Amino acid sequence: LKVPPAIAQFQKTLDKNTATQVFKLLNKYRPETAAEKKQRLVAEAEAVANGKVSKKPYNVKYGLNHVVALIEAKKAKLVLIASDVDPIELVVFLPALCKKMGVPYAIVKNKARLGTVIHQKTAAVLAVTEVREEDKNELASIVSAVDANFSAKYDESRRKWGG
Amino acid sequence: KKGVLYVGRLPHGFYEKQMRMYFSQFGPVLRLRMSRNRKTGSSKHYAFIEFESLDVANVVAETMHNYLLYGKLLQCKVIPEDQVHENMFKGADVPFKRIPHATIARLQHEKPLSKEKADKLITRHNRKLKLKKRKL
Amino acid sequence: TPLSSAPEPKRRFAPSKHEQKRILQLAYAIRKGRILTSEQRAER
Amino acid sequence: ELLGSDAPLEKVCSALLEYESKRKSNLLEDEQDDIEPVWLQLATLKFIGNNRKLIPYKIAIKNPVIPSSSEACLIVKDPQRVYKDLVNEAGLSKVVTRVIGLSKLKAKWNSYEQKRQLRDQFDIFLADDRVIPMLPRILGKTFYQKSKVPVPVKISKGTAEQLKREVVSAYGATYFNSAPCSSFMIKCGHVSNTSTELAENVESILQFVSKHIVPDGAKGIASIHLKTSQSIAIPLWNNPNLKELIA
Amino acid sequence: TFKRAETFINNYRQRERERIRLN
Amino acid sequence: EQGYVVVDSDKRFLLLFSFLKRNLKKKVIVFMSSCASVKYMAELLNYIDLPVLDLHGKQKQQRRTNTFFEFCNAEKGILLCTNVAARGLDIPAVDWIVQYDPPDDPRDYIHRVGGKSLMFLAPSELGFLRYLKTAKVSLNEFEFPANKVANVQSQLEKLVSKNYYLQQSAKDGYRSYLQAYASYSLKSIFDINKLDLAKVAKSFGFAHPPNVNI
RNA sequence: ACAAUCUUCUCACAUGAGGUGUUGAACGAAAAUUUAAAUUUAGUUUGAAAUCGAU
Repeated sequence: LKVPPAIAQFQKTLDKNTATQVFKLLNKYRPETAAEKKQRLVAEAEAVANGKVSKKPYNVKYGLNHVVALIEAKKAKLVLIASDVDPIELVVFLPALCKKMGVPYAIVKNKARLGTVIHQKTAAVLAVTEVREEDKNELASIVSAVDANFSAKYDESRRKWGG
Repeated sequence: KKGVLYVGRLPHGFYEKQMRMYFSQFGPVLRLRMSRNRKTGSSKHYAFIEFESLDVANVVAETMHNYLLYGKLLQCKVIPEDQVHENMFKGADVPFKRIPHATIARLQHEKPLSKEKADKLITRHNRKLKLKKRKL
Repeated sequence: TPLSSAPEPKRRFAPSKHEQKRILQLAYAIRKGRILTSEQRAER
Repeated sequence: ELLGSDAPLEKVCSALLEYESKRKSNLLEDEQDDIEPVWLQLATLKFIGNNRKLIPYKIAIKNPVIPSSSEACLIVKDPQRVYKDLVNEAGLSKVVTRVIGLSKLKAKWNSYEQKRQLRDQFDIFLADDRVIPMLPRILGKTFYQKSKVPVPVKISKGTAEQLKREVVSAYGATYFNSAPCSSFMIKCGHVSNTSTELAENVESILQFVSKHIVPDGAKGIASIHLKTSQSIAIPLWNNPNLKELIA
Repeated sequence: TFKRAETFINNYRQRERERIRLN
Repeated sequence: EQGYVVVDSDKRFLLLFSFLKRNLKKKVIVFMSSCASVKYMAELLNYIDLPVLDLHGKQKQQRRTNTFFEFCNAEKGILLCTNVAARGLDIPAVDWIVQYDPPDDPRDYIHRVGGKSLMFLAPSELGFLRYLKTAKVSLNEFEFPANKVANVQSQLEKLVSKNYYLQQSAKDGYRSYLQAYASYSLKSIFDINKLDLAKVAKSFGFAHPPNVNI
C-alpha cells in the first residue's frame, strides 16, 4: 500500500558494512554499566574516608529527549535511529530535524543492537557528540560514509511515496 | 564483453594479487592493471582492473562503490569501455619488480675501473672544471 | 545556530554533584561499617 | 689544512659572501629574518653511506645556524606531565613550546593533514634519545621528507641542567642526515653569518665529516664546494692526489 | 561463504610485519 | 595615510594572533568595537601564554587609568581598548596602531589619526575604502601569505568548549560584537546581512554561531 | 577474527658503538656523483586524495 515519504525513509536503512563500522566505533564509548559504576564510586568513597582532578567522561548519549536536545543545540556529530520503533510516531520527525540542523544521521537496523551499546534492552536513538582526540580522524570517516551511503545514496528515494 | 573498472581511494595494503582475488570472488577480472610509480613502483591506489563480464563489473561496482574499508570509502567506479584503452590493458596482471637501483648505483660506484678506464672515466673532467671556471 | 537561547549552566563543566552526593553517603556507610570495603571485598 | 695540506677558506668564503651580497637582484605583514642558507657540497671518492639513515648529525659549530626564535618541539617518553614539569622547571618555556609524549603523539595525531599541521606548527623538531628510533614511524614522509629531522637530544637523565645543556647544544649544532650516496650537502649557516664565522663553521663541519662521516677522512674526499640557495658552487678545495687515489 | 576484502588485507599486513619482525 | 589588510572574518582573529606573535617586541595597540570584546581577547591571549594589557580590568576606572599610564612608560607591550575607551585620551608614542573592528565613527577615525596605521577589513566591506576616496585620505594595502598564518584554531575552540568562564566571555563578546555591528550607522558600507555570521563565529573561537537574539 | 610481536632502549668504559622502521599523487630549485639512468638532495601542495604510462 501507499506510504507517506515521512515513513518511507525507515525502509531504506543503513547497509550491512557501514552499520558494523558505526558500532565498532560506538563500542569504544559505551556508557559504564551500573555495576562497575558502583565499584568506581566506591573507590572514591574509600579514598575520601581514609584520606585524600579527574577528567570528563566520554561516552555515547542516549534517550529520545536527550538526543533531540543535543541536535537542537547542534552538539550531535552523528545520530543513529532505530528503524523499527514501536509507535513510528516517535522518530518520524528526527530525519527532518537532523537535516534541518545539519546533523549527519543514519537509520540503522534493529533497536536491540543500539540497546546493547548502552546496556539497555532497547535504544530508540543514539548520538555521538564528543570523541577523544585519538579517534577524531576515525569519526570523520563514517560521517562521510553515512553522507555517501545515506545522503548521496537514496536522497530522492527519501521523498517518494513508499509502498 | 570485458568489465573495465577503475576503483578509487583503494586502502593502503590492498595488494593487486589480493585485490584481484577479492574482485574475482565477486567476478573474474579480464585485466588487473595496477598503478605504480615510474621508478619507485609505489601504487596510486587506482584499481584500473577490467572484469571478465561487463554485467559482472556493474554488479560488483554496485556493492563495492562507497564502501568504508580500512577507514577509506571505496570509490569503485566502473571504467567506461571508451575510457579503457590498449595501453590501459598494457601492464595488466603483471608485477612491477624493481631492481635495486640504489644498490646498482652503489655497485657501479664500487665497480673497479682500470687505469685506462679511470682515464676514460675522467675524460674531460679537467675541461669540465675549466668549463666551470669559465662559467664562474 | 542552535535553538537553546538559555545560557549554559555550571553542571556541565564542574564535577558531577550526583555522584559527589552518592560518594558522601558511601563514605558514611564505609565509616560506620554498613558496607564492606573494597579491600574487605577482595579478602571476603 | 687537514683536507689537502691547504686551507683555502676565509678568502673563498668572503668572495662567496660578497658575490651573494652583490647579487641582491607591501611586505610588512610578511616580514621575517630569513636569510640565504649556505650549502656546502662535499665530493668523496667512495660511497659515504650505504643505506638511508633518518637521523641528523649533530655537527656542532661555533656559529649556530638555526635561529633562536624558532619554536622547539620535544618528543619524550611517557608520562608527559613529568617531562612537562621538568621543562617548566628549567625555564625552557620560550624554547620548548610544546612537549608531546611518544604514545600521545602517535595516537592523538595520525592523519596526514593532522601530521602536516603539527609539522608546520613547530619550527624545530627535537626527539628524546630513548624513543628517537620511532621518529621514522608515526611521522612518515610528512616529517622525514618534509624538512623535519628530529634532533636526537639525550634527556633520559631527566635533569634540568642536562636538558639545558642539550637544548643549548642542539641549538648551536647543525643538522644533517646521512643517506646512501658518495656525495652530501651540508647547511653551513645563513647569509647573516660573518665570513670568519662561516669559515670557522665550514672547517668544523669538514673536520666532523672527515672524523665521523668520511670513512677515509680527508683522503677519501675528492672536492669541496660551497654556495648559497641559488649561488654557484665555488670549489673551496680539490684533492690534488685524487688521480692516484682513484687508480 | 563469501569472504570480505578487509579479511585478506589483514593477512597481507601480517605478512609484511612478520618479515620485518623476523628481519 | 591608512593601511588595510583584506582578511576574511574567519581568519581575522587568527591573523591578528600571528601579527602579535611576530611583533611581540614592539609597541602595539589594538582597537575593537566592544568593551566585552576587550575583556574576551585579553582573557584569551593571557590564557594562551600571550600576556596582554587591557583597558577593562574589573571595570574599574582607576585600573584603566593605571593600566593606560603603565603602558605609556613601557616602551614595549600590547594594549586593548575600544574606540570610546581611547576617545579623548592622549595617544602616546606607539609603533603599531590597529583598528580590529570597523569604527562606529568613521569621520572620527580619520580625525583621530590626523607609528603606522592598520585596518582589519572583511572582503565584503570594501565600501569603506571607497569612503576614504570621498575622504581624500591616502591609503595603502598590505598583503599576507596565508600559509604562514598559524592555525591554532584546532586548539582554540577545543579550549572554549572545555572551559566555562572563557566560553561565557566569548558568547557575551560575540553577542556584543553582533549588536554593535547592528548598531552601526554607515549601512551602505557595513551591513550585517552582507557579513557571514558563520565566519564571524569562527573568529570568536566558536565552530558554530551561538544562538543570540538578532 | 577490519583481533595478532614496530621495539617506551641496550652493550663497553661521564665516554663510544648500536636501534632498520617511512602513504600516495602532484609541484619544484641546482648540486655533488656513479657506471644516456641511477644515487643522494633545497623548498611546497594534499580528505590514507588516486581512472594507463611496468620499471
